[PDB]
Amino acid sequence: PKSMQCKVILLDGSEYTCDVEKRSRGQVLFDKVCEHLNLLEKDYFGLTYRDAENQKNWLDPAKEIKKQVRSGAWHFSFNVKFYPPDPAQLSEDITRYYLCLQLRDDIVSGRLPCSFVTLALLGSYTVQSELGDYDPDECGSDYISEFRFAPNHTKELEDKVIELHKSHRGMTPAEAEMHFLENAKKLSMYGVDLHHAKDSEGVEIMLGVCASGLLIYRDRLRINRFAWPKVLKISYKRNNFYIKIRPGEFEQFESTIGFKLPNHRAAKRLWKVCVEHHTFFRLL
Ligand SMILES: Cc1ccc(CS(N)(=O)=O)cc1F
Repeated sequence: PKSMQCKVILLDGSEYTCDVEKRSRGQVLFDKVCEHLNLLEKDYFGLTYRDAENQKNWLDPAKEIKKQVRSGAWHFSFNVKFYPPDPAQLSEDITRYYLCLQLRDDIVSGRLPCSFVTLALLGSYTVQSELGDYDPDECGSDYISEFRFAPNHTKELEDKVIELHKSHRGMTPAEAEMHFLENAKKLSMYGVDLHHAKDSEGVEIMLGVCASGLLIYRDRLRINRFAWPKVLKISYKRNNFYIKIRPGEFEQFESTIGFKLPNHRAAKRLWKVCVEHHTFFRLL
């Protein structure tokens, strides 16, 4: 049996290395990573890899790893795939912990936009979880945390994290993580996967995929929302992605909305994440 070495970037930034038989399906590697992480609520999560364009792709657990990575390195990341709309309802604290680590990267990266006060509040719960009770000894008027909290760090943000951290005395890591999630879950881009596209007139839009449905972000005043029940059918053809929407009270037949993606691969990727999130929705 010939085995391929796999390297997985974990959500704490560390690297897990293991071997799988070269013809292994994704699920084999994923099971090894989740056992390493002591994770039981596995189906919220998945592995990604980067292709030659350095675009992220979900490793399909049902398909051979080699038919997905193809010419690329067997290098993966462990990530949240399905963001729980209600993290309080997860059965295990360790699940909420990994979701916190993913969200911290969502924030620092700018994928999850956040007001100054939300950045500071989330940062304060992370510090409480990571270091425990506020200690003046390792925090002078000039203090700067090791923790990355935001896409752009300022002294004013560091000071506000410390002010809020003082208020959390006696909070355990599980409690601070639950508070972090109660706040993060409310953010307008929580669990939203954004895809670049053009509408049928060639105007640049963003399509967002999430547990509740599909968003068409046209401009700040114009954001079309289609809850999953309103979506009859999804499809891709060449560089085009189509959604069929149930007729409204003033409609006789369904409507079709068409979108132009950059390339055939970007259309197929969008279709697959839509199908997957639609199934997640049907499980809620
Ligand atoms: C798709 C999907 C199914 C089930 C669960 C719950 S679990 N098995 O992780 O505890 C999460 C999911 F995201």
